[PDB]
Parts: sequence; C-alpha cells; structure tokens
Amino acid sequence: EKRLEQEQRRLEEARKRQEAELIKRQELIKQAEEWNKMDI
Amino acid sequence: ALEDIMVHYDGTTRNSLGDIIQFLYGEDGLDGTQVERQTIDTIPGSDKAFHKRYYVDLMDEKNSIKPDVIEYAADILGDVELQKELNSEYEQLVSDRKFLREIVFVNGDHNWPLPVNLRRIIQNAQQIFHLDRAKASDLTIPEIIHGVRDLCKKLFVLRGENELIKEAQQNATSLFQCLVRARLATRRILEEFRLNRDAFEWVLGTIEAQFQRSLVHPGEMVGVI
Amino acid sequence: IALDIEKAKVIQSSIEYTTLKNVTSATEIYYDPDPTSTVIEEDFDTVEAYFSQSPWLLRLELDRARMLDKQLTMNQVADKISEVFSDDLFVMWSEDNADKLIIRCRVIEEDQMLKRIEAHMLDLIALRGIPGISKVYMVKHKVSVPDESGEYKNEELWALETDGINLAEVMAVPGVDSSRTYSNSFVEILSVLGIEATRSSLYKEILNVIAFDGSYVNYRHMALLVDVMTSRGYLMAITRHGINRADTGALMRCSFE
Amino acid sequence: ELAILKEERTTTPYLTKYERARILGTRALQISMNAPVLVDIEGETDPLQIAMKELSQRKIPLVIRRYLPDGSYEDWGCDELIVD
Amino acid sequence: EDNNRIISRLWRSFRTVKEMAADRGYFISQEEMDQSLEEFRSKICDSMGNPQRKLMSFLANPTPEALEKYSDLGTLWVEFCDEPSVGIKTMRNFCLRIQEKNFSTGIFIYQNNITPSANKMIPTVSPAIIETFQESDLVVNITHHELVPKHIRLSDGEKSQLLQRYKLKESQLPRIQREDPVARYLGLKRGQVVKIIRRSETSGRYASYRICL
Repeated sequence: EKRLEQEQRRLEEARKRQEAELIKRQELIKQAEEWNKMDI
Repeated sequence: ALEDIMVHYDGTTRNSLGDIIQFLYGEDGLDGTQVERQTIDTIPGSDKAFHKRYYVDLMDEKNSIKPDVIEYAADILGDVELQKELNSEYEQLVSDRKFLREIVFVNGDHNWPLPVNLRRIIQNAQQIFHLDRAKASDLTIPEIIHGVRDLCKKLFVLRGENELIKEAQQNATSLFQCLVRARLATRRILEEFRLNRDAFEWVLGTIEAQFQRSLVHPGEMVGVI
Repeated sequence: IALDIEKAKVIQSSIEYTTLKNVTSATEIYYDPDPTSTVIEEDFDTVEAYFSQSPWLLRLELDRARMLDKQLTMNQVADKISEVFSDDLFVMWSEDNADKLIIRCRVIEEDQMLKRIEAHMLDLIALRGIPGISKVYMVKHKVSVPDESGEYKNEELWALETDGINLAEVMAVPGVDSSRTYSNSFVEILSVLGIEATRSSLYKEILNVIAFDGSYVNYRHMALLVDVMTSRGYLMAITRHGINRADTGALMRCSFE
Repeated sequence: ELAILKEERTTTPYLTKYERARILGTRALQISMNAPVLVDIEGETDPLQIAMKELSQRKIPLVIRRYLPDGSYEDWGCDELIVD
Repeated sequence: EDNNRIISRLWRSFRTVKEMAADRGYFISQEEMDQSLEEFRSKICDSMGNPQRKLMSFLANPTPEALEKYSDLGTLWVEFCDEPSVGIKTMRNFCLRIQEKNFSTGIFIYQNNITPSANKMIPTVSPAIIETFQESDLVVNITHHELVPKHIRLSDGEKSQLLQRYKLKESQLPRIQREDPVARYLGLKRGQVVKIIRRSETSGRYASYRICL
C-alpha cells in the first residue's frame, strides 16, 4: 500500500506538470494560428 | 588496412594516429581464445517454468525451499526481511529476462560465446568438496544474495573512479552478469547444485580470478589477427 | 498483410514496376484521312459506336492475358497517356468485351514524328509501380516469436524480395513495415538510414558470406573490420582509394601501393 | 609532467604476457652478462631459468614504464605487478 | 484517388516533423502528437479537398529539462511551402520573416526542389539557423527503423568530460557527416558529439560516440 501511495503521488505530480505544459502550449498554438491568419 | 591497430593500456582500440576505432576491444574487452559457448538460463522456457525454477516464497509451505536441503529449515518461514531479499533477487531476474528477450536476443537464441565456464566450475566444486549425499547445507540465503551481488561488482574490465568509467564498466559486463545471476540463483544453488559455504566461497573466488584472466592484454595486434 | 496471401499479392502488384511495353504486343501505323470514320472494318463497329489534326493513325494491339495478369484497366492506361500528353494526342480505347484489345491514337511530313512518338511511348510510359523494382517475389519466412505463455514457437509469415533496389520509395508504400525494410546494398543504406545502420548492414553481409559454407569466425574480428570501414563517417573501401587517402605517414602508405 | 602519480594509476595491476616475455629476456641477458643475482640458486645454470626463478619470488630489479596513447606514462615495479 | 494518397503522405510527413521537433527538445502536446488523419483532413483540407500548407505551420518552445541540458535552445518555427519550386525570392522572404520575428531556428520543408541560389543564401542567415527538408524523405521516420540505434546529442560539459576521460583531441574521435540523415534529423552542428547506445551480442549493451563534421 505504501508503494501504491508513492506511485499515485508520482502520477499526480506528472499530471500537474503535463497540465502546466499544456497551458503553456495553448498560448503558442493561439499565436501561431493568429500569425498564419495574418499571412493569409 | 588493419596492420597498425593495437589495444592500448586504457582499453581502447586505436590506430597509429591515435584515432579511436573501438572504445573497448570486442565491445567486451576479452581475448578471443578465452570464450566458450554457454547457455543463458533466463532466456528460454515459459513463464510457468521460469517462475517454478526461480521463485522462492517463504509464506506458502509447498512453494518454499525443501526442508532436507537446509539445516535452518525451521526458523525460515514467516520472515519478511529475507522475503524482501528474495523478492529483490526475483525482480532482478525478471528485469534480466525482459532485457535479454526484448533488446539483445529477440529470436530466442541463448547459446552464445561468453567467458568463464560456469558449469565446469560448479562440477569442479562438487567433486572437490564432495557435495553428494542428502546432508543439509549451512549456506544461508542472505549469504548467497550478498555474495552474488558483490561478485557482480568486482568484474573489473576498466579501472578508475570516473563516472564514465563506471558506466562503461557496467555496460561491458551486462551479458556475463546475466549469465552469472541466471546460474547462481538461490533456489538453484540450494536444490540443484547443493553447495555449502566453503564451496560457495571457492566458486565466487574462482569466477573472479578466471574473469580477470580472460581479459585482452594491452599491446595485442588485434588488427592483424 | 503478413498472414494473408491476398493482401500480400495486392501489395506485390502495387510495388512491381509495369510499363506499357510489358502489356503491349504489337503496334501499327495506319493511314485514315477521315477523323470521324475509319477504313479498318474490324474496328469500324466499335469506333462508330464510340462516336455515336493529321490523317496518320496509330493503333497498338495489347496482349489480353498479360494485361489481365498484371490486373490493369484500359481506362487507367488511357488516363496515363492523357496525363503525360495533355491534349496533344486524341485517344480512343476499345472496351473490355472486344475480341482483340486495342487502343488507338491520332495526332492533333509527320510519319517519322509519329514513329518517334510511338517509340517514346513504348519506352517510357509507367503504368504503376516503383521505378527500379524490376521483379517482385513472394517469400515465406520462419520466425520464432514468444507465445502468450512465454514459450518460443515457430511461425510463418509472408514477405517480398525484389530485383533492383529503391529503398526510400518502397519504405513509404502503405502496407509495408517501414521500420524493417532492408537492402543488400549498404551505399543506399548509408544514403537513407545513416552510418550506424551501415555498420550493422555491413556486418550482416560479411557474416552471410562467411557463414554460408558453414564456417565460423568470432564476432570481434568482423566487428573490428566494419568499425575500421565506417570510422570516418563514410564508407572506406579496402583499396588504394580508401587506405591511402588517410592521414597516416608517407612511409607507411608508400609500402602498400 | 608526463609522469603519472602512483596513487592515480589506472592501468591493470597484472603483468601481461608481453611484459613477462620482455622482462624474462632482459633479465636473462643481464644474468648472462655477469649481473648480480638476487635469489639463491641451488644448481641452476641457465640464465632464463634463473630469471624465471627471480620472477616467481618477485626479486627482479626492473621497472616497466607503460605508455598511454597521449604520451603520458605510468611506472610499475616488477615486484608490485601480479604474475600468474 | 491520388488526392487521398497525397493527403496521407502529407499527414505522415507532418507527424514525422512533430516527432523530430519533440526529439530535439521542444515541447509538443500529446494531443497534437496523436492527431489522427481525419482531424488533419478536417483542419487542413477545403471543400474540394486541396490542402493548404500555410495552415500547418506551428511554433514550439523547449521543455525545462531540455533548456537546462542545452542552453543554446531557442524558439522553433516550422513552415511548409505552397510553391513547388522555391526560389531566391521565397528564401529571402523566409529569412526576413525569421530575422524580424526573432526565432533561433527555422525549418523550411519544400515539395519538389530548391534553387542553388537559395542554398548559397542558407549559410549567411547567422545567428539564426535555417534547415531545409524535402516532403518525400519525411514520409517515413528513419529513427524508428530497427537498424538505427538511438542517438543522443551531448552537452558541452559532457563532451568536455568525455575528452578528459579518454584524453583525446576532437579529431581522434569517430566521425559522423553533417549531411547524415540522423545528423540532419537531430540538427547537428559541426563540433557536436552524439552518444549512441547500441545492442551488442558480446556484452549486451555498448555506448559509442561520434563527432559531427
């Protein structure tokens, strides 16, 4: 059970890091889409 | 084309300009006269056979070490630290099986040239120490675990304390350590070979000495060979 | 596709190169000064059924058996000719049910020009397939794969072996396992996959040559050979053009050649 | 500069076969040219056998200088190299 | 028809470009990585089915791990060209765009061919780096082949450690060409060293090193 708890903690930390990176990525996606619209 | 290629005192294979051809001769740093075909016992078979051969459970009474092969058979059931040691051994064996079956040898071939013939060493120890008869062994399980684990870190191909040196040293002995762990398993030692303490120490020392004797010698003209 | 024969044959047909000259059997040049009619009586019915520039006519008779064997359609050949030639040539084709499969053509002193056009058409009209792959064979490969119980059990799968090499195009064909395609020429491997794959392929070829007649050589010797042959980033031949273009001493190089 | 300090010597601590052959030859030549012997010879007369006897008892007064590819070197005494 | 296979090849090239960007250190969202073919057709193709390469361009930034490991990693701009043949005009326009929009590296994928003038203008775009790839050679990812082992670029500290451990000069290492397909996949520059961990039948694992030219 202790090993399972540690695994769940690591999964939650990885999920939080992935969410933060996705939030950072969405801004780049929006900027790229706006610049491609400007190019058209 | 190959006349000026020589093994140097740092283990690398180089030409007359000092350009590196191989960072280790033969990727293992061994002499070509010191290897023999040996079978790696974790590669073939089914999962049931592998589990039956290597897993030792100290809780279930019919899947434990036999009571007539060990003199300490009474005060062995129920231990948890020893069960943790056995689980660590089994996980290492499973990792070795995964590694060999998925990365190194994918078609299941398990008869390959390696140094230090282990079967010959084991039967020599059996003949020397008279390991016949149903006499119980005085070789404790933690002794087996720690002896094998320490042996797997004294097989020096390269000397030094640098981290790159340690990484190269660990890389160079992966297959041989897999062979040694597959042979010198706790259940195998206790039941199939029936070693005692003196025989076990003799086997460990002999493995270390013979591995030291199987390394390639600096100054070899391996290119011409 | 590896355990099914029909899909494998479909892939084989899609890979193998097939030109117009393969299915063509005979080509003829006829004089016909009427664009809307014709002089030939055998084909008059079909062409008038179709209808309902220069007088020179170009009709070629294609073998039905080999055209069906390659699994090709007359409309496909017509579209290929139309694409390569735009509207410079008017094209008509007899239907499937015709007794003899024919496809005519009309240009829109030009007898020699039509002869050159016919020769060019026979030469370089590619219907389908990868250029360079002359022939394709189906092969069965015995491969040992672990079971669901962990035991190793033999198996049989289908694979293609060709004549001629084009690694980059064949690797991109759908249905082909692109991560395992292999070539017996390691120059192409170097151009497509890099120098480490070239080292592996060179060892594989040398091992094949040595081990065919049952001989055995230790791994380290061939490993050292292919490592010398690939240490400079490119392929170094064991010749004067390879050995003597190094930075070694002049006295060492002059004693070879 | 080129010398390597005795504490950080990283070469093998065993006597290779080439070093053994060269050391035996050099010691045999020196013994045949009237050099003092450092072991007690019972009845041996051949210089090579005396040199082998000296090697087995770790009494050869020679140093092996092993060269690295970059130019540096390590000095090893014949008495501190393991011989089989 | 032929339009369907053109779309499929373009989608495969796009997936390979995303994989290449992810392997060089930049961050690409997992949803973008597994972006399926039907979504590609919906997002790119119009009613008649023709694709717009200008809608496929994107941006990327390095992950914190890659940024810590490699400190010369800036922002990446990937742009596909609608023009089949790329002239000096298009290369100059791309160079101007990269210079104005302060990007560290820009990748320019062309369809059929690039004019020699453009190639001659590639080196003079410093400090920004422009790399050109063809559509056809990006359909299949060569790094997923069984014969191609994993290549990992080394940092300056790791290269210094390697040279100190083996007591080597840079010219004494095994070499890899700049025009090597894996070197171009990783964007190797001259003087950089890759670590190649490889399968070995004698020792299980073997790590080799090569230096770019």
